[PDB]
Amino acid sequence: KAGNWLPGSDAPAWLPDDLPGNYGFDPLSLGKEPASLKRFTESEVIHGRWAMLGVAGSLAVELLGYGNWYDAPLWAVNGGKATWFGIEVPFDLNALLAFEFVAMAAAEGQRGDAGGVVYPGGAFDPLGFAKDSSKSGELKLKEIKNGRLAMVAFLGFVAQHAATGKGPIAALGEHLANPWGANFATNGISVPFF
Amino acid sequence: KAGNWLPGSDAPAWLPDDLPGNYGFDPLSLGKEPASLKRFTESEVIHGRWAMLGVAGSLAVELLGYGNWYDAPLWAVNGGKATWFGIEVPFDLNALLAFEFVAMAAAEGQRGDAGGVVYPGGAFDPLGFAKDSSKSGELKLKEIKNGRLAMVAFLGFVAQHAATGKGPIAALGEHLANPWGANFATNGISVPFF
Amino acid sequence: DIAGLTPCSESKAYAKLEKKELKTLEKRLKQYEADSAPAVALKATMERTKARFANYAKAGLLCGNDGLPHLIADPGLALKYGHAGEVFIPTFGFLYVAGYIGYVGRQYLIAVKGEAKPTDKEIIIDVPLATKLAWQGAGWPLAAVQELQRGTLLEKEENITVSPR
Amino acid sequence: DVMQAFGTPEKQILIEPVFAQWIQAAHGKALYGFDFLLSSKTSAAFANGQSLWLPGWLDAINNNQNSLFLTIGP
Amino acid sequence: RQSWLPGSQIPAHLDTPAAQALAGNFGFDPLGLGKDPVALRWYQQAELIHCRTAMAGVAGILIPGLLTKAGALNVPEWYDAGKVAIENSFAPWGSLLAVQLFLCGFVEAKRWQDIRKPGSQGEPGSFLGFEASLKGTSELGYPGGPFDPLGLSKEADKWADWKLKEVKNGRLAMLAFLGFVAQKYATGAGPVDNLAAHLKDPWHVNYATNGVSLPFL
Amino acid sequence: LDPQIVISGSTAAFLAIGRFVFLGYQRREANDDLQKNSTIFATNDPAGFNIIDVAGWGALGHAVGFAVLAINSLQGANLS
Amino acid sequence: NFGIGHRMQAILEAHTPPSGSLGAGHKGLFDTVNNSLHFQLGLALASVGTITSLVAQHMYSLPPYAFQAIDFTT
Ligand code: CHL
Ligand code: CLA
Ligand SMILES: CC(/C=C/C=C(C)/C=C/[C@@]12O[C@]1(C)C[C@@H](O)CC2(C)C)=C\C=C\C=C(C)\C=C\C=C(C)\C=C\[C@@]12O[C@]1(C)C[C@@H](O)CC2(C)C
Ligand SMILES: CC(/C=C/C=C(C)/C=C/[C@@]12O[C@]1(C)C[C@@H](O)CC2(C)C)=C\C=C\C=C(C)\C=C\C=C(C)\C=C\[C@@]12O[C@]1(C)C[C@@H](O)CC2(C)C
Ligand SMILES: CC1=C(/C=C/C(C)=C/C=C/C(C)=C/C=C/C=C(C)/C=C/C=C(C)/C=C/C2=C(C)CCCC2(C)C)C(C)(C)CCC1
Ligand SMILES: CC1=C(/C=C/C(C)=C/C=C/C(C)=C/C=C/C=C(C)/C=C/C=C(C)/C=C/C2=C(C)CCCC2(C)C)C(C)(C)CCC1
Ligand SMILES: CCCCCCCCCCCCO[C@H]1O[C@H](CO)[C@@H](O[C@H]2O[C@H](CO)[C@@H](O)[C@H](O)[C@H]2O)[C@H](O)[C@H]1O
Repeated sequence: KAGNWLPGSDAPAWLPDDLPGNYGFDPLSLGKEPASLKRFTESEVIHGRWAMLGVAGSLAVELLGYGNWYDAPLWAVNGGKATWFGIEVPFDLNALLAFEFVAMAAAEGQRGDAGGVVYPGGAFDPLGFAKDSSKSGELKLKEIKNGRLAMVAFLGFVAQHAATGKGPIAALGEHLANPWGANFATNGISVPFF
Repeated sequence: KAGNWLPGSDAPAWLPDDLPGNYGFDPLSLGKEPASLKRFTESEVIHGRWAMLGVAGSLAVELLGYGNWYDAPLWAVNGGKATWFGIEVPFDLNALLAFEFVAMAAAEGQRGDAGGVVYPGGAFDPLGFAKDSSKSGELKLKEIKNGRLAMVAFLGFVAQHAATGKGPIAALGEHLANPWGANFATNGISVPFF
Repeated sequence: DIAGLTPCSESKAYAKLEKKELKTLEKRLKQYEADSAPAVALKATMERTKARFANYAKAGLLCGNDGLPHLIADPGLALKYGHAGEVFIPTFGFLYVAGYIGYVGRQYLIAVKGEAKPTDKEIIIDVPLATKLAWQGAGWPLAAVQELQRGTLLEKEENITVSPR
Repeated sequence: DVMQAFGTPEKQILIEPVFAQWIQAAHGKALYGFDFLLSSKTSAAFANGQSLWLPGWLDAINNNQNSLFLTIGP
Repeated sequence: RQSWLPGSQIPAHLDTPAAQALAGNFGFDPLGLGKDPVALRWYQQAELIHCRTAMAGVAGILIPGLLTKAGALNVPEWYDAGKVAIENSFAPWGSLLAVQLFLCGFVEAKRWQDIRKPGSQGEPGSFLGFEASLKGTSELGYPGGPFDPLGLSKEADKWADWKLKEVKNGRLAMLAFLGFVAQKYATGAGPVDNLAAHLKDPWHVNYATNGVSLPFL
Repeated sequence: LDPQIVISGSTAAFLAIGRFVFLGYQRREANDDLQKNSTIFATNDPAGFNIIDVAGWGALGHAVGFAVLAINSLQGANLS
Repeated sequence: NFGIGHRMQAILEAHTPPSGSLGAGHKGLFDTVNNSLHFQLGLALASVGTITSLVAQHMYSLPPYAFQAIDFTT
């Protein structure tokens, strides 16, 4: 058990102790049925892995000076052209949709057939970090914890942008400049009567 | 069984469990008579197969840039000349009717004598995908589901054209431009009181 | 407008009809004195006449070439052009009252068929029982549906007498 | 009759035969203003027959001096 | 035995153990609408849905109205909000309503099928693993599960009291909305305006003097 | 349209389908002295196609053939 | 006598809805109609009787004879 989400509470019986990232958090009892929990366990890791790529990508674009995550696709609607690290990409929106749909369908179709294989290893573990079973326990916990953090972080990007309209790096700079005058309570939307 | 169309309901007893595409959907109990169901089973596949070709033909013409499905036969009424992929076809309307009636009568007459056979195989399955007949259950489900979707799509083409008068691809572009301002609820036709 | 009709408020024949009706009363009013009872009665009729023509025009009735209001019965036309109060709304007013009467009578008939002498309760009304059923008939549309859904509204064919065929 | 007897013809119940007038409009009678099918010059039915028989039929049905689909009312 | 009318004869169909287990049973059914046990079960569901919708609706009229009077917010009258909102909206009301019917129709259908076969929406495989949470509880109209995030229903010693409070406030909210509709036509002002006008001069500003409710007087 | 090719073509088409396509279907569906089939119209045709069938399918061909000629003749007509 | 065409009895026996909504359907009606002169006369009168009304309704509105419309008495 990683820990307890609510000190003084009792962990649900249906959450296995060995399950990585198990803090006994299921107030709605969504994972009570074993079949439902099996699907949700895979879905959480898949969400976390995408969020980690999504958050890392969102920060890299703005840190390197190519804009924020929100304005990246505007070229496809304003008649512009795609760029990657500044170099033009000849493809257009229609071509991108077709290639992405085919590429993802083939890749996600293969994963779907495997039947909920969260940790395949092999070709996906070239360096063999998770080759050993004993060490894999801690690494799985680190993956799910960083993954849960990334999911929350991306929700922060989306919520913060809607309220303020700025990028995640710009928001961090604004908060650091005037911490007490730039926060969620002063954006005029998060807290109503102000 | 493919599934349940109305979660929590009971499948009608007259729909056998091994019938392809059996979601237990028969609220009017049209298939209650075993002899009627046998004809319906054959007819559904035939309608689906024609609809799959019809929808593909309707979409292919407009995507490639030869008008929409509705305007295809206008040449036979305005004194024009038939074209196919931009290649003029020497035949005129009266000649076309003769070829189609004779050909379809021969082919459909042959199928009728077969006695309600829906999966001929043999000459009609040159690559032998369903030759095994063991894994054919999955393929038959895919055929019926794609066929049902094609039938619904084609009715969508006819209904949408009768309401807005645009081609299916043109209508899709109209919806994407203004999803909330261009839909069935804004035709002025589908819902009179909107 | 609908079916070639015109609004009564815009109809020359409709306006002319009101003048003739008032003119007929005015002629009779000449032979009576100002304070006499016949004069008061005639003027009261005149006020009612003017109100009537004012109200029908206000309600938006369509008038024919004759200048008389014409009703619209198709629900679509009535609801599209604001004539629902002519036939459509009155339709459901009647069916509520008519079913009320029918449902209350049916309840009384069924109630007294369990008595020792059912026919005596049909010529000498059980007024206390009849009165109770009358008040409870306001919910007949709900009660009737429940019997229809429960299969108790209708009797089974095996219990109904028929002639040889 | 009672409304007529009491000298109030405006209080009588006069229900327009809209269902029948609608059918007459469908046949090309332009009096009622429904304007669809043969009463609508932009309909396919009006256009397709415009070279065979509609000119003669439409001339006859819109003449109120004959018996071809007489005007109807309450 | 609490009754809506002390000393009246409680209907027999409301004195059964099943009927007395319903929340808010005060023996009130003069029309005998719930005499059939199957119908009473359906009408109990209808009352809960009306109660909960009326409570949300009345709170969406009264709280914004009171804050608007206090100046905290600036919200139009409940009977004018639809027009004001649609002018500044991203969709026409027709497309907005159509989407609402699709979304409401889906959840209402699932609730409908649960009334007919309680617990049937937990059919394995029907929903993408979520059907386990759609079985509801042993009582119809109290789904719990994801619908009760704080788990207040799990407290057995407080369960009967929670249900009575819901139905009591729900019945009050329904009459409040009917009051809003009637007062809009009678006075042509907002609900809080009506309250202020009554408090200013209670003995001369009420329904007996609005010129509509009592025409004979 | 030339009448000979249209009428001959339609007649040929309807005789072919009646002999090669629908002959079997027709036979299955098909299967005081003035009411008896006294004369059996025997034929030497391998498939049983006899004179009565020739008259039937031939009649349909002629009827359909003239319909094509009549409909086409309207195009380009005056006062009609 | 030429081995082609329909047998009327065959047609009637075939038209029986599969669901049993019309029971045995039209079984036995060939003999019933064919053996009853009163069934035949009833059908003939009903058909001719309706046709006579059609003649009345169409001849006044679509007069086939020259100068018929102006002869009001006729
Ligand atoms: C379903 C709804 C319902 C209905 C229609 C009734 C109807 C009735 N109840 Mg019943 N009750 C109902 C629910 C309930 N009742 C009760 C408990 C009681 C009791 C204890 C009694 C009744 C009684 C009565 C009758 C009163 C007759 C009358 O003219 O009163 C006239 C009405 C009034 C005087 C009230 C008017 C209030 C006014 C509209 C509001 C004014 C508020 C202002 C702030 C005042 C201004 C300030 C002041 C200082 C000037 C009446 C038939 C009485 C009776 O006769 O029983 C035999 C009775 O004793 N009911 C409960 C709790 C269990 C109910 C719960 O739902
Ligand atoms: C008793 C039979 C009867 C008849 C002969 C008519 C005839 C008519 N109705 Mg009415 N109608 C009836 C009963 C009838 N209705 C009933 C019982 C209802 C309540 C359910 C309605 C509800 C209704 C509506 C909502 C509308 C009509 C309309 C119409 C007119 C045009 C549509 C049409 O083709 O209708 C022929 C009738 C039928 C084939 C029978 C079924 C008709 C359904 C119920 C309504 C069809 C509406 C149609 C799709 C609207 C198209 C667009 C419109 C602008 C033309 C036409 C004069 C339309 C109109 O002109 O409104 C101003 C219209 O919008 N009717
Ligand atoms: C927040 C989130 C999920 C949160 C879930 C929560 C709290 C659930 C809580 C509970 O259920 C439990 C556990 C148990 C129950 O008993 C109780 C509740 C309370 C019900 C998921 C985020 C999930 C977030 C994900 C997957 C984000 C993916 C982002 C990607 C791929 C972004 C890509 C791009 O950003 C780039 C890189 C560059 C841009 O230019 C373009 C785009 C395309 C935008
Ligand atoms: C659901 C409901 C109200 C819902 C309101 C909503 C959603 C409002 C939404 C909005 O306002 C907002 C928030 C903001 C606005 O800008 C826009 C709108 C959209 C307007 C009221 C029900 C209101 C329901 C009412 C009033 C029902 C009353 C029933 C009674 C009295 C029945 C009595 C009896 O039946 C018994 C019990 C027993 C029998 O024996 C005898 C009799 C007498 C028959
Ligand atoms: C022997 C032989 C052969 C040949 C054959 C032939 C060549 C045949 C022919 C046949 C024919 C060639 C036939 C025909 C027939 C016809 C008919 C039968 C017709 C009919 C008609 C009608 C009936 C008409 C009518 C009408 C009129 C009169 C008017 C107008 C309208 C109408 C059109 C309707 C072969 C080689 C193949 C094979 C081997 C053997
Ligand atoms: C008793 C009896 C009898 C008798 C009977 C009778 C006498 C009957 C009659 C009946 C009748 C007398 C009927 C009628 C009917 C009719 C109908 C059914 C009609 C229809 C129509 C239609 C359908 C139309 C349509 C249309 C129109 C409207 C317009 C346009 C065109 C068209 C065509 C589309 C008998 C002998 C059998 C025997 C047994 C017993
Ligand atoms: C725009 C789209 C137009 C579509 C037009 C369709 C026209 C259909 C005309 C069908 C005429 C009858 O033709 C059809 O009859 C029978 C089916 O009914 C078939 O024949 C078969 O039918 C019986 C009943 O199902 C079977 O038991 C037998 O094997 C056999 O007699 C014929 O081989 C076929 O040709």
